[PDB]
Amino acid sequence: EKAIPKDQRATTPYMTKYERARILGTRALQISMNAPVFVDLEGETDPLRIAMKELAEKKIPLVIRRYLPDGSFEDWSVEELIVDL
Amino acid sequence: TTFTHCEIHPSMILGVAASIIPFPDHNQSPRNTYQSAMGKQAMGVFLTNYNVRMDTMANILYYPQKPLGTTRAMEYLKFRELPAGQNAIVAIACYSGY
Amino acid sequence: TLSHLRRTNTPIAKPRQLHNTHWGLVCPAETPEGQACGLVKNL
Amino acid sequence: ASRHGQKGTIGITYRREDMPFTAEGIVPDLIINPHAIPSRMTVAHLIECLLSKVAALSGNEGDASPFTDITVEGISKLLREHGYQSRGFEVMYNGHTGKKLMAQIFFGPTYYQRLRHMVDDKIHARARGPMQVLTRQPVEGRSRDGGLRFGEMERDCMIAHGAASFLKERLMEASDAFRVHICGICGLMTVIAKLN
Amino acid sequence: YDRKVPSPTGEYVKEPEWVLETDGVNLSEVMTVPGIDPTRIYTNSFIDIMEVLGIEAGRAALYKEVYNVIASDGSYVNYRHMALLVDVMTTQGGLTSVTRHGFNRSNTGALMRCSFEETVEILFEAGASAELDDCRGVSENVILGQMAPIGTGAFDVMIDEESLV
Amino acid sequence: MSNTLFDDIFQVSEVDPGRYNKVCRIEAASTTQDQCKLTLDINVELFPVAAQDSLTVTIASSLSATRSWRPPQAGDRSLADDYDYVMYGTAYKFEEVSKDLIAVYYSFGGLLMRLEGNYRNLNNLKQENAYLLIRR
Amino acid sequence: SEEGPQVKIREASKDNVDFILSNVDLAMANSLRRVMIAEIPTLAIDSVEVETNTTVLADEFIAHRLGLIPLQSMDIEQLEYSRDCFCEDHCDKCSVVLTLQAFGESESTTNVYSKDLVIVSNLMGRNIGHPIIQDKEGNGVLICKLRKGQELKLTCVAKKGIAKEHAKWGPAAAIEFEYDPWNKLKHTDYWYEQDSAKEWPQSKNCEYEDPPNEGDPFDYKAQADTFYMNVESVGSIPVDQVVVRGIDTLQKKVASILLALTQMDQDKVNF
Amino acid sequence: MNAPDRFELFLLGEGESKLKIDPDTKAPNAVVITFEKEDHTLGNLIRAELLNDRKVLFAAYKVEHPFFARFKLRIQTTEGYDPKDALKNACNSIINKLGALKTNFETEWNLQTL
Amino acid sequence: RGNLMGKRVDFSARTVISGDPNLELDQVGVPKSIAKTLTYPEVVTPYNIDRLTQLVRNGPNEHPGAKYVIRDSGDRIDLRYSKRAGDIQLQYGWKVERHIMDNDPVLFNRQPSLHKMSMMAHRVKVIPYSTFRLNLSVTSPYNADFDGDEMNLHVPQSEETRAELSQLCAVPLQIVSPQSNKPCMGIVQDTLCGIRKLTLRDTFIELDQVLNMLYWVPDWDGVIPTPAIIKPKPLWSGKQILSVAIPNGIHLQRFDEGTTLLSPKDNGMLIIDGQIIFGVVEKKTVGSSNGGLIHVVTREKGPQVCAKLFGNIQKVVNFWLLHNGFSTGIGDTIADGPTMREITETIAEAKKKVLDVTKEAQANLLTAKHGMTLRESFEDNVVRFLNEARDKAGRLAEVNLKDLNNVKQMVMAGSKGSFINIAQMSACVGQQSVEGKRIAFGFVDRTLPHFSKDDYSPESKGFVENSYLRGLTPQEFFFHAMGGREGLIDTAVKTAETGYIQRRLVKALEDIMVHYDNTTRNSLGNVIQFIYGEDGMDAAHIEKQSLDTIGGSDAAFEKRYRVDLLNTDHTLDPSLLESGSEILGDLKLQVLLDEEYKQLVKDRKFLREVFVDGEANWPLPVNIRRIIQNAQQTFHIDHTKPSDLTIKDIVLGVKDLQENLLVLRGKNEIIQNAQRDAVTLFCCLLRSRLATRRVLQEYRLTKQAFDWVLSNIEAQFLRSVVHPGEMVGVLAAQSIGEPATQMTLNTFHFAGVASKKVTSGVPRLKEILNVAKNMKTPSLTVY
Amino acid sequence: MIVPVRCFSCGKVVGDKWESYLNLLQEDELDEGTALSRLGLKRYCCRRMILTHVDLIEKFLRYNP
Ligand SMILES: [Zn+2]
Ligand SMILES: [Zn+2]
Ligand SMILES: [Zn+2]
Repeated sequence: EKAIPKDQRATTPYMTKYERARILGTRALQISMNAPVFVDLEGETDPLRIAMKELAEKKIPLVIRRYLPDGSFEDWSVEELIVDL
Repeated sequence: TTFTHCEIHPSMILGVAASIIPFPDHNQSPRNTYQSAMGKQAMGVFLTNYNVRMDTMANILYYPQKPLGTTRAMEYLKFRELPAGQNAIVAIACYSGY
Repeated sequence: TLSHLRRTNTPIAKPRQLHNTHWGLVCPAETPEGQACGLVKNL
Repeated sequence: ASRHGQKGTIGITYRREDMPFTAEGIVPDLIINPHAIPSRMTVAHLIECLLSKVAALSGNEGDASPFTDITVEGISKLLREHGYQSRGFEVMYNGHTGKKLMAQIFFGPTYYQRLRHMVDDKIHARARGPMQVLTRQPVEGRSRDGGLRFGEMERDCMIAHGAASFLKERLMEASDAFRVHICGICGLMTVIAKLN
Repeated sequence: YDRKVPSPTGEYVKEPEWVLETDGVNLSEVMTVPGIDPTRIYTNSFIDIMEVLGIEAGRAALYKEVYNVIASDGSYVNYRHMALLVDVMTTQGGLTSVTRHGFNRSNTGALMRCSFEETVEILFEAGASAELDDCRGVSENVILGQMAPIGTGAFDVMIDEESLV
Repeated sequence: MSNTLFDDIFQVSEVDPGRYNKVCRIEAASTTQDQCKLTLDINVELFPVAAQDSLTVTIASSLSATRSWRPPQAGDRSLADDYDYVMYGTAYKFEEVSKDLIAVYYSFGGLLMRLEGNYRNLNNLKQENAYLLIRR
Repeated sequence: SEEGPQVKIREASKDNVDFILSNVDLAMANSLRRVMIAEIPTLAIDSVEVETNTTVLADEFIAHRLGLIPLQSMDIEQLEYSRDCFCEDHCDKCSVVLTLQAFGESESTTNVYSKDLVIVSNLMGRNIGHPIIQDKEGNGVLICKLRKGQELKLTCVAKKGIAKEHAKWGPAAAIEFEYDPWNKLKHTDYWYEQDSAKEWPQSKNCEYEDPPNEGDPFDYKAQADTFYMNVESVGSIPVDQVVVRGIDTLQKKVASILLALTQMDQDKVNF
Repeated sequence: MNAPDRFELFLLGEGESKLKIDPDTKAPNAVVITFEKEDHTLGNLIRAELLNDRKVLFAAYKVEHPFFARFKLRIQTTEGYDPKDALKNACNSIINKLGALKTNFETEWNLQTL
Repeated sequence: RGNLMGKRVDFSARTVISGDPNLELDQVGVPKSIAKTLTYPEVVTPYNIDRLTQLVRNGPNEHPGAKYVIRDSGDRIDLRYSKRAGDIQLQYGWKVERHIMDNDPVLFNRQPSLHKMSMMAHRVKVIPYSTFRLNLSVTSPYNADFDGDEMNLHVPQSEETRAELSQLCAVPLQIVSPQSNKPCMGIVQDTLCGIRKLTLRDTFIELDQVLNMLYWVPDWDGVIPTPAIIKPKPLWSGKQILSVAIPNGIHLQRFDEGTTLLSPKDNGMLIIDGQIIFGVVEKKTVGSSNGGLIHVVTREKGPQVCAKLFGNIQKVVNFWLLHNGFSTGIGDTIADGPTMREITETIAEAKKKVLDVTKEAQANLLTAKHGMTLRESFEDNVVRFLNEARDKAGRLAEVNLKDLNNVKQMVMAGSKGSFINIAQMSACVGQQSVEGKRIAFGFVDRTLPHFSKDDYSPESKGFVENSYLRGLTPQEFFFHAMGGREGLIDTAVKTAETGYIQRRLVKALEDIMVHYDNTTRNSLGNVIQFIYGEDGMDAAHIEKQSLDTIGGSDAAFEKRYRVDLLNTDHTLDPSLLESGSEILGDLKLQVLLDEEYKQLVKDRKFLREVFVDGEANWPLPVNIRRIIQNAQQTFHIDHTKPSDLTIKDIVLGVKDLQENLLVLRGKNEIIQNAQRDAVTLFCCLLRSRLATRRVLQEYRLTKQAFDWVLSNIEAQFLRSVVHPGEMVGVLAAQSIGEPATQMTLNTFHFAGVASKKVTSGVPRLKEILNVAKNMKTPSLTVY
Repeated sequence: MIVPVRCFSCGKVVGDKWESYLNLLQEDELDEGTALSRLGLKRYCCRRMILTHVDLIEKFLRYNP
């Protein structure tokens, strides 16, 4: 119920440090448990060091749901988001 | 000049732990207070009968040494006969960074 | 052992400062660091 | 620590080989950094050192007595008559290289105390173990092998970083987490957990 | 006092000026005086400034005062901080102290206001008022061992499908 | 990719030991070239410069930017120098206040050089490679 | 009378070696004293077994005390390192066993010197393990003091050792070392208040060189040559040997590389 | 309690070769060797008797951390000259001096009275 | 407040701390012992089995080891015991509880934890002995030292957390303090005292040493720097080789005092590209200053680079220092015989100037200053007469010091100590004080029973004439005693307030976090600010650059920004542009060039209205001084060949830039208003620095070099936005509580005009927060 | 306690020199200074090993069992 339509740019297109970190973390928790990786490992084996390469290739299947005080919220996929910092 | 009394010797304004300090009258005051607290946590001979008593925990120094610099008041405190540290050779330099 | 046997307590104006009258009775420097600093005295 | 509130720990040990050395062949038993000198302000420590030399040398006793007509001039008029740098400086040579140290170094005999407090009596780690009776939190003390306190003041610093999952851990995974059953209406813990 | 002033030629010439310094405060009836500037007269009693020149002038004295405290010792704190503070003591109508009288006790969040000072009494009346607790605040979510809406937990995370690629 | 850049004969007028022993600030002027002065830092511990002297001062830049300075061995490899005193430096700016004239700013890893003339409009570049040679 | 380093001794006795080590690189002369200080091997007690001790000192206190005691270390070069000798634990080809027996004989004080140490294993006839005395009164150091019914029974197993492992194996004492009296190398910058000249004394070593001459300009190209050393022996190895064995041990571990280097060539290329 | 046994300043554990020799990736014709269980007695000497060779471009050692016995020597020489040889030739020169020092010293010792 | 808001936790440690010159900044020495006890839950993935199965078998006692192994059914195989402890077949999905190894997430705090920087992530480096070892330059944010301080350590158990440690808490990220826009870690003690030494002009290193150093720096390009001096003897400068620690494209400008781009005595600090040019490096530079090299290297290159910089600097300085030597003897507190005399005589005419002010007051001629007692104007008088007497004598000793004086050289570096300390030690120690007042009458009408009654002379009331060197006298001793005592008193019982305040501030702000609408609000949704700190900017990415639009001649301003195309005397020379002529005249461009200048003058009056001060230097995002230097050093532009820009390119370009420095993304009336207003200030810096008469004269930018500068500022700016999530509540409280924690002793004399007389320090701050009705010093100030 | 063997600093054996020391004072009527120089203790690293020594051992033995 009541979710801000695809458009209407009310927030940042850029990724907050707390989003990026939290995402990296979440993939890192899947990479750790023999879950499929969606990148060719260049010869690395650390779930946190990996997820970083999954982030560069932009192939992490996660959607940030950003919350606005009133109760409404926005959805940004890790395709849409810019990783700058 | 209309005196009545006269002090014994001023070093006598000091305490038992304080009179352990060499030249305390060349130190910034709070410092002398620190040494007073640590002198009580230094280590050596605490009694000559330490091999005979049975107290919970007691530390003794392999090779105690009477300081090379002393107070005239150390005399009455018998510090020279029951020292609590060693005359080490000390260097004040930078030398590495440890 | 010497410095414990000459220890002056005080329960609870400004009764921490070293007061003139202390001259030659209580020692200026000897006192515990922090917690109860100055309410304890050494002769 | 010396005798002038000049406390410090041992950072490292070097063997007589890797140590600075005077042309006399003497090596220092310990080295303190000249930095902890002007800022705190302990001149005596510096005197005691310059007296105790002359005492070792002339084989006499040191008169550090507080109020006296003892001068750091009248001291060094003595160390001078003893074939020395009248202020306590001594040409040294590096250890690793034996190349003459460009700057002279103040170095001498100075009474040093050995305070209690030794690492191996402070050292403590724990990964799980002894819980308390009532709280089911980790027990206190190291002499019961207990956990350390994560006081609100440390909770703050954490929220500041915005690290949230980490602070949920420091309050569930480690320490306390517990499972209970609740009600759909009232919302108490009356539920009779007849599991299995 | 000195002062920097625009000179007709351009420079910020230093103009020296006489100023009066005083013990005690009756701003009410000092500024009405003839001879003085009733657009510059300043009284370190920020609490008085609050009743005479309104609330927003207050915000400015309280700040200046929190500031002059920090800076008086050679320190420097970035405006954006003390500012935020000063503001919290303002949005609630008037001057709101930093004690259990000022902040908290303001229908906030029973569990929270409770974890500061006055722990029982808070919970008691909280149980007599039938307070519903928002459960949004920090402390409320520590006292439950849940991840608190804070930085890392400000948002949710979900699976978007479509990839599947 | 070689060759001189400037040449002249200068007259030492002030040897200033500004609380140093292994360095000096030298104030030297020009011969027959009138308006031309030079302010240089000279390690006097190696090449002593008394006041009321004369020094032949040459800039030039002869003999992957820096190719790891290899050791001298100048006995077999032909050198670039018949001078008592050489230094390598960098130019950090060229002062142009009024003038009529021109001034150069050089840093030999720490020792500074300010020179003053005008006939160097095509001599000195805003460049790294810059040496300095002194004899007599 | 060679082509390299040029030693010349001026004074030297049973315990002291005063010489100028002419014509050497610094890095050498240094590495010489270090290897000296603590890389030559020696013998010293390294295991104490206690039968009875009713003295005022505690067991490990004497145990430590014994280590330090200077044991003769001459033919030490033909005693295998205890960590090699195939013998389980200690043996006679890798250790000299000693025994200590002392009791409070009389009512007056019974000093326990080292002279009271007794060799018990076969020396297979080699100079090694005789505890060393220099005391005029003929008593080697001082181990412990006794009063009445105070017994002390010990068994010492001395072993081969390097100071680097523990200073009790040091044959070095103090090593004097100085290059360039009149500082003509400007290796040091004198801290002063007035005439730096009257502020520091000149070392005896100045009589062997010339004044710098203020009128002369600083000499840049000048390396450190000629060192004024002076080695003192603890006594388990004569003075001369310390320096000689030093040179050897240096030379040794220098070659143990030059060899080990060669033992990696015909390793990968060969098979 | 954590202190590592002293004999670890000269002896070598399992699979601890006395020299590891490695190719410097940075500059061509350069090597960085890792002397195990050694120190400034060795390192310093090798370096100075290595800078006498007019055929060497670069040479210097470092002691990583004073807790562990081990230094690294890095050597870059004239092209068409393997550094191992530059090492080889330097070790000998030292030995040649020591062997001759030793002899010179005897020649003197024997002479002295006392 | 002890069982919910703060628990005891597992996976934690503690020990004495000590410094390591050869450790890395983000690292942390963790004794094998502990690393053997702290365990980290790790799941068996075909990625780790090989190393895991080995750890399992390796046993709980060889460091790379592990106790326990968690199976599918939830069993707990204790590898200290258990028959199949040497057996065991690790399959996937099981967990091994390995020991802590090198390079791992550990949170590493030290109480009192009153910062974010009190709690930081480090990298593990398992070590011998039993201390936590850490980099000397991570000293300041903890406030630690090695005189027996302990520290704490916490080991994460989940990946989420592991990440959440080394992505936000990581030490290099914390280098720039969000409290005061400035780096909070720098070069401290030894390294600092020597990275002065090294940088003196006199200081020449040579080959043998030079090469070692080069080697000493890791990732050293492997290129000997050409020797500064290549004359008779190849030597390098000190600065020469230190420049090798400093990265490339890093520029730095100072100008201390007598700094004429020559500097008589190496004043100032000019740093070009990767090398340094002149100056002496010390506190102001290498220190944790606002414009210091660290602030520069960090915003410029990154954290990870700056974090590796710390290492290099030290690694070199240390070495050079190590082999050069530094000390401190008592000859470092002596002064010349001529000076010692002159000091005693500079106390004698100032102990006599006090006898006359008594001799006067006593014959009732001393007129009382309006509003104060006669005794009050005597007291104030004398106190000042004695203070000015000490600093006269003090700064008589600081002129008598030699440059070779070790104590002096530490102040000149700024490693430890200051002026006062010299004066104490060598000249005179000065007056004592308690409650603010000079030495009291505890005995009736005297100080000590060694005095007569009614004696208000210096000596009687606690002026120690003698220095710490010459030694105090009996009375003096005792007074100085009463004084110093006050120190320990305060820190003992005043802190319990400075620490209660912290708790209140923290608890009152706390949950104030910036939301995804950019407004500052609490748990109720109640707005506090409508844009964080009035412009939605993270304190971190900010620095004070002057707005050269304010201070300047009503005329000298024309000189700078005014372009008059249609005027032969105030046009821009054809030598400044590819256009040049064929642009003189033209009434269409002089519409835009007027439009520019109209808005700039319209700024000048607007700033002079905000900042009435006349003060220019204000904290603003994106450093523009450096983005310019980064242009004219990136493109290699010569100040001789004409530009290639249109008056449209520049003037209309900057206009188009300001359109996308978004802070608030909203698309309606009010939004776009606040958005325009919250940018206002920044632009008046932008407009002032990208003024046509500037981007074509002062710094001749090209076409391509401009589109860069522009496109570059946009991204730099967007980096400086505050991140929704940031909890500024806590942040603010802490950022106020800490510097508060720094108020003690004096508070509030305090070396200046003397007295105040108003309430300052914690006492005042206590009123300010209590909204106190009864304040000790209320004050009217009328103009 | 009891005279140590070898002076911490240097290393020269001092343990055997204790007796000789005392004997040079009470019997030979000398001062601690010149007594140390008759003993071969030129360096002060060692001088303070003897000079600052305290022979607690005497009072230790004084006890009976
Ligand atoms: Zn129910
Ligand atoms: Zn055997
Ligand atoms: Zn000695």
